[PDB]
Amino acid sequence: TFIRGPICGTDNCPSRLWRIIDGRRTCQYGHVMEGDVEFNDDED
Amino acid sequence: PEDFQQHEQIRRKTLKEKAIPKDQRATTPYMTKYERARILGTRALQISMNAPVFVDLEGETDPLRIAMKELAEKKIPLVIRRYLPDGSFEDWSVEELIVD
Amino acid sequence: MYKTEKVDLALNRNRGDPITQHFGFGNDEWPKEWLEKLDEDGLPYIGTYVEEGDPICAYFDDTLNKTKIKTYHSSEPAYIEEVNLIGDESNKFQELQTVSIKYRIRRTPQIGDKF
Amino acid sequence: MMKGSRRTGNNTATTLNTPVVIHATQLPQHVSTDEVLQFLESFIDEKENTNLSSSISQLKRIQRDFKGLP
Amino acid sequence: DRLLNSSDYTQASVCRECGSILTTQQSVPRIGSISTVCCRRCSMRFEDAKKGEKIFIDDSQIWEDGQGNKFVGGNETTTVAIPFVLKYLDSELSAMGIRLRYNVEPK
Amino acid sequence: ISKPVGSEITSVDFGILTAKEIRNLSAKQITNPTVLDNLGHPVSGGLYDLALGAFLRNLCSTCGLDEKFCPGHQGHIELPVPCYNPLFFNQLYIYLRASCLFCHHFRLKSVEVHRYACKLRLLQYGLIDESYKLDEITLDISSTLLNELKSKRSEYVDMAIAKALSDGRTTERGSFTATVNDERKKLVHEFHKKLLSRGKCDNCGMFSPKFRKDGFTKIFETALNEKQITNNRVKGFIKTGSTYILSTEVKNILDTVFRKEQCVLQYVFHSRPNLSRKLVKADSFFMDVLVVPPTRFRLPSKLGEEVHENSQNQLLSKVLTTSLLIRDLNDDLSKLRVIFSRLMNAFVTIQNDVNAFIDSTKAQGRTSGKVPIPGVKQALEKKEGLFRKHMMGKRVNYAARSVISPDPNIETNEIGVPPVFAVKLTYPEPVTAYNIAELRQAVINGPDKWPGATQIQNEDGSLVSLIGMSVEQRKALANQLLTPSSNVSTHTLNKKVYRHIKNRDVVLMNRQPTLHKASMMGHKVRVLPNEKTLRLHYANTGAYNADFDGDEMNMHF
Amino acid sequence: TTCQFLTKAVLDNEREQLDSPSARIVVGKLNNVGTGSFDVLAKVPNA
Amino acid sequence: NENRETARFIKKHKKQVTNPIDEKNGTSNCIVRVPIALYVSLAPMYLENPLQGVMKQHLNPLVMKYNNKVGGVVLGYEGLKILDADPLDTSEKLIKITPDTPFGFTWCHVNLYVWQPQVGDVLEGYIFIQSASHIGLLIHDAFNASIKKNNIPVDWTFVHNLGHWVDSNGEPIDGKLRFTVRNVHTTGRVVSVDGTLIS
Amino acid sequence: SAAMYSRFVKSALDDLDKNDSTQIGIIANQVALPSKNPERINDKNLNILLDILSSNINRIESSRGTFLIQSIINFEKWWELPPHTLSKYIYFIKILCSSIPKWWQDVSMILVSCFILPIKQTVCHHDMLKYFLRMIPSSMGFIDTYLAKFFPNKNDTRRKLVNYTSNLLKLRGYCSELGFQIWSLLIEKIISIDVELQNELIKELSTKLDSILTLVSTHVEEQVTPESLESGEGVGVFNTLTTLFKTHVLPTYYTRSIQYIMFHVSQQQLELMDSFLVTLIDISFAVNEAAEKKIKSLQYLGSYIARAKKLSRTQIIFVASYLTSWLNRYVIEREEEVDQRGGMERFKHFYAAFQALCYIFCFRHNIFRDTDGNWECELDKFFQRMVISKFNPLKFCNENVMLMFARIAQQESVAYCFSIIENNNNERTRQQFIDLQSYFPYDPLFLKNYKILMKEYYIEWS
Ligand SMILES: [Zn+2]
Ligand SMILES: [Zn+2]
Ligand SMILES: [Zn+2]
Ligand SMILES: [Zn+2]
Repeated sequence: TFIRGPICGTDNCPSRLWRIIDGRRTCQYGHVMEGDVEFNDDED
Repeated sequence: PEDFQQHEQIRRKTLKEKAIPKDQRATTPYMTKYERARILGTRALQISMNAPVFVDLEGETDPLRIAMKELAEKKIPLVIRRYLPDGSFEDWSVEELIVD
Repeated sequence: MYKTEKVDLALNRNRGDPITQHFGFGNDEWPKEWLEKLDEDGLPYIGTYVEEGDPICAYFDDTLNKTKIKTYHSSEPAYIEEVNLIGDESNKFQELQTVSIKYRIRRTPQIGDKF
Repeated sequence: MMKGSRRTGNNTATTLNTPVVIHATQLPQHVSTDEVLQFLESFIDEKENTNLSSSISQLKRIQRDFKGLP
Repeated sequence: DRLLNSSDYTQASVCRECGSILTTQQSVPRIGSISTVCCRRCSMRFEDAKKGEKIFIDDSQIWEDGQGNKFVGGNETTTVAIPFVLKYLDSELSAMGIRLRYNVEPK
Repeated sequence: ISKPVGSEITSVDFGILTAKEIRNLSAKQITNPTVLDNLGHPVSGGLYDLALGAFLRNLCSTCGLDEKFCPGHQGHIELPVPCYNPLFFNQLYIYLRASCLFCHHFRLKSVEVHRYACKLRLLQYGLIDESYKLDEITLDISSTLLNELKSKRSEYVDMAIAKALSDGRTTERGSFTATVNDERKKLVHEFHKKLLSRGKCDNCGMFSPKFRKDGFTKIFETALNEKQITNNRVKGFIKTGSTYILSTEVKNILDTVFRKEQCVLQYVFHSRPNLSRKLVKADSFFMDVLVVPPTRFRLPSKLGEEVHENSQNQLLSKVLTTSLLIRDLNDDLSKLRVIFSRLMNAFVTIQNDVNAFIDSTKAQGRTSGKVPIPGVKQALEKKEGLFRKHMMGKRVNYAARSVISPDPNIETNEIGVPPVFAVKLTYPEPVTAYNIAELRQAVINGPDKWPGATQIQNEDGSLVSLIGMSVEQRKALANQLLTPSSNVSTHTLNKKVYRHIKNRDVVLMNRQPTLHKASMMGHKVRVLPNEKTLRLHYANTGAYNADFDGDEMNMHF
Repeated sequence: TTCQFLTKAVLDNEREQLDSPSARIVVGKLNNVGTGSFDVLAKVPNA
Repeated sequence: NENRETARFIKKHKKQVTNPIDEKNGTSNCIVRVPIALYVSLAPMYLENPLQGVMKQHLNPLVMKYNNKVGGVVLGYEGLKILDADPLDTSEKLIKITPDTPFGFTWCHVNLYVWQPQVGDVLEGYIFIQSASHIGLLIHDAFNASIKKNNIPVDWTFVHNLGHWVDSNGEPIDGKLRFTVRNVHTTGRVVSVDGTLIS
Repeated sequence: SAAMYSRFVKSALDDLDKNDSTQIGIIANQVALPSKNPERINDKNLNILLDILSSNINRIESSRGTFLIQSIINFEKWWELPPHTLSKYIYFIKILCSSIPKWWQDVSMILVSCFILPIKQTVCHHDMLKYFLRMIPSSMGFIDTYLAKFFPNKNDTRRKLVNYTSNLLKLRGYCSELGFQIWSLLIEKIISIDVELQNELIKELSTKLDSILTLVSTHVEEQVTPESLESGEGVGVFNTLTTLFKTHVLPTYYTRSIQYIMFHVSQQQLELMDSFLVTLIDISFAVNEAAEKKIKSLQYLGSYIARAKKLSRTQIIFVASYLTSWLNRYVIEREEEVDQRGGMERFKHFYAAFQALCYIFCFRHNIFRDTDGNWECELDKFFQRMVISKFNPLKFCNENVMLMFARIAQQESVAYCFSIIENNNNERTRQQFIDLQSYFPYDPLFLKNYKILMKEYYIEWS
């Protein structure tokens, strides 16, 4: 379920991600990735 | 060093201007239902952060119900800053008002 | 209730685009429990309880060498009623790039359901 | 990310770390050896009656610098 | 609660001379230095250092970016609490060519 | 509340940035309009540079940080032509239509301008009556005597303010009242009528014909009628119809006008008194260099299996391609007719793209392209846009909506809450010695049983969740609450275990047509098991005016 | 007509004092009506 | 035009009060007193004892770090003076709570003692050790100093081993040494000091 | 390679007046090889190369000069150099304090990361500390805080934990001015393992508490000695533990196995205990204290007295000179609010300490005899008076603590409240009064290994 992508902070390891609450993505242990932007758009 | 001297002299004199002392104060001697709100917020907002509690709380976990146990005994150490729209103010303690 | 869903690879495919990705799994992989929702052609068993987060079809491409399944894009406990393996028009012979899949959402009268 | 997130602890400056405005109200005036060593006799007597255990020792070395020998 | 504390509660940094929010910046430090906060339009580069008999610096305004340019200027910031959309409007007011020279009162 | 805020903002100023300080703040100008090529690359010197914040999970150039911590930055664009800001073509055209193109002044008088100059000096303080009595104190047009009239009006005004500053009436900051502001719009609007209509000049007999505009691009010096050509030279002794004027020649007119008639325009623009004495010049009307928004405020949208390009990069590169072409066409007329007709058309597609960067209802363009691609004025003018859309109408966290229902077994100051709501909404409850009997049982339960908690918070600000744990770690960390930190900054700040919503929290409620404010009240939460909808009492529904046809009422914890 | 006023307000050099509720929200300031018209100050017992 | 705007910069960095060469020791005078004004953030838990809360949270981490406002390493303080917000000296003064926090901020006068290094100074402190291209020192048993061969004359060679110094008298050099201070560089957290020898 | 490689790097020394940095990134990168690689530097080219480094820094130092200094400081296993070049390699790190007063940051990164390695591996770092922390006062901040940044992971083995504690305990005996934080980081992060075992009451965690905390109790036993109490600072270690026991371990709930570190030290002589329990009188009997922060200390005091062997028999009467004298104060003052309409829920402070006095009586019975058949201040008459009063303590004491108050008062004829024990079926929020009448802070310990250090100083059953 995890993707090929970036490494981030929280000092676990060189890590991977997947979205849980659709835009405040976390690491393995539920640590909040500080400041995502989550581009979207509404239709009509 | 020298221009903060021309900055605290001006400000605290200007702060000394718009004070209205205990003999000249002529606003209401009541607690005007928003004062009762913001006291019971910010007094309860302090007690959440381990501020000293001047009442014998007996099994209460809510900071709000604890702060409504100090207001019932006139214990809350706050001073209300009632502004007037010129800029002036009158300073009012919790002890000298009447909670409705 | 019912609702059907188009599963189109040819919506991305251009005219002279070769037939790139194909329903079913592939190799250089083994993610399990997709075999518990899907059948060997990468199309699910009819009557299998799906949710959100669950695989709905396995299309293994050949430009990335990995089965990138798509997922039931709703939040209600559904099933699969019937699957239809849809052919193509301008030819007679190429593999399918269009599936239709029919869902069975059950809806008892819960509280709030208007009379 | 890995280097950018721990810079919140590099500065680590809340309002419980730093004062907000730092304005010297007056001019700098020099203090002599008889005044510093009397300041260091007065103030270091006060903080010995918690943390600051590291910087007390650092000022004891300056204290012994004006009364003793390394 | 419902327009700052639970929509876009943001603590940005404001330069207390030029009055901006965007043009403040965490300094990219020297490899043993500490990342401080330095502004942009109060910051002029080190090249403007014409000529007491010298113009020596007491290691105060000297900061560099990731590009490496020595700038002299841009200190004296603080922490405010704004909605983030104010920061977005300030860019969109800059797009028109209109600044927002703020005032920040502890001085 | 454990992340406190120090200093704070109280007032906003306005005014226009210089040509100089856009460069002092940002020397990262952009020349490449082609934003992305093969391998999707953000080119340095293009609109999606890393010098304007980080982008595509990179590190920023100038911030030195990732795409998640850089704000982005600003970047100028060298415009070799004076593209005026289209929100200021109203003003400069009116200041042009009185500025005499021969005598390097207005057409007006020395003292007629000075009256409105001196009266706005009185209307920037808390005094209106002296602005009228200034018109009263007056006295064969001999300017040798009338310098005493110049020596008389403002000399009173030198002391009328000094009389007023002697009182507590006004300070040198001034006084700005609506009744002061009402009469300020009566000088200036009348000042902007007689300047707009003058026959000749006064300090000479020479003058200009009527400037005629178009839809906010062109300025013409029209054909003077044959009575008035002679009237410049019968006094001045002792080309075709609608000759085009361009913003360089317009800036040539606006040099000795804002320089010489500075004292009037020091008070016309600055409504408050001037604690800055910066001179007024036409460079604030024109946009000499543009700016570029941050990368975070400029990325293309995406939907479905697609990506959709931003508005403000299509019409930012189209500036720069014209900036490319107006740089390319430099050497052609520099090394030698119709070459000027090739040249003058380059001052329209650079005019229509500062017009399209800001407006879109003020641009000619080509066709009507289904509500065409906006500028930035159009990002701010509707019910949608920004102010009503996301400044007045900010969407909120910690909030739900449901279908109301009758329930007569709850109190009239209450609401019934399902366990679906009761395991999502959290309250950041700090820890003490009196709540520790409950917050320890909150971490034992977790977000499975209702009297519980979702995630906790140490003294650093870490949102250590409680999802992956179980009864081993959940019993362990509850006694990891009263263990103070040896980090010296964090010895006051106690821990905030985000519990669920309890039987004692009070929650707003909201019908969607809120006409009377009593559609927005507060309720003690009673969490009802075995349910999936809100539960309301009949006492409430006479106040909210919401019958039980199943209305979506919001809810705010 | 947002930018119509924003035309004139920058022509005004308007030092906006942020005292209306349709301006204290713009900067997110505490609104001056009700529980925000008056400050609340703590009297500490010691010097 | 650009002659009176430069005075905004010349008056900006240049400290006023010099280090005069006092008591003919060779050392100038660098320990200097200045009073300041903070802007504290008093804790809610230090409401009962508000003098202990201002000092512990903002003054105990203030000593023995270089301070970019005074331009000196803060040696020590004494004498907190919390102001008041009621312009009525006495005990029950009153401070102003921030509207969103329980943290109430106020003004304090307090008195500092710092260390003042400048250019053109000459100081004396013990040498710890040395090398054939640099010589490191200690000042007041708190303050480093380093003298390198680009500050040292040519004929001063080096006896080689710990290898000691050889001057023009041919002697390993003593502890206390007179030296002229070059530009101070505060790159590390430890305050680094550069110095010269020639006049 | 004898003197060829000296002039080879003397040409790389020439990069101040030549400025090319050609040979900089070869040998320092060749010494940037890992430690188990047989391609790297020998000991013969270790000498004269670093004599160019020790005697010269001006002809290197730049932003380019960082490179040949990084790879030499970060040389892992740097005590595996020959002792005729350990004199030389330290002589480069000696002057590293004196070259630029910034690079002492970088060695202290590695000094505390080698605290994981034992004394038998890394004995040389202790000589570097005392010979240079006297030199540098203005660095003690990140000295004190890198025991938290280089702190070992919570799920380590014993090899990263039994030797990290050994670098902390040996060091304060020769670094006696860094301060309070040194002792505290144990008591702070003993509880990270303590609470993770009584919820498990697999065996990785127990030997972290058995044999690694054994070093904690052994070293503090060696800090209390009959000369550090007379002229040294054996009371100073008692000071820094007295001001620490009140902070991190007493307010935390259900906390066994850790308070023995306080319990093992202050049991020796008359001096430490007559300043630790009179401090506890200021804790567990003060009006100014929180009335809900006093039930546990009156329960903690109750099980200290009846589980400690080296206290005098005249010192146990000192408890009953004040705890029973505390019941000479409730008898006058507050025996008069019961006829006022109010239950006994307000007196959960009063039955907190009254349990502890009966907790002594259930254990200490054969101590206070005389030859003349009496008891100390009429022990067989005090528990008769305070039970038959109008408070009915038989219901508000636990059944198990009254099962044991009854059999003892039947054999020696102390109390005869047996027919009133029977009269509680027709006589009888609540959870905070049953657990603290059963939580005992000095339980017989599940750990079999720590009781080696505490066989005598902890009392058995009988
Ligand atoms: Zn980590
Ligand atoms: Zn700025
Ligand atoms: Zn940047
Ligand atoms: Zn004229």
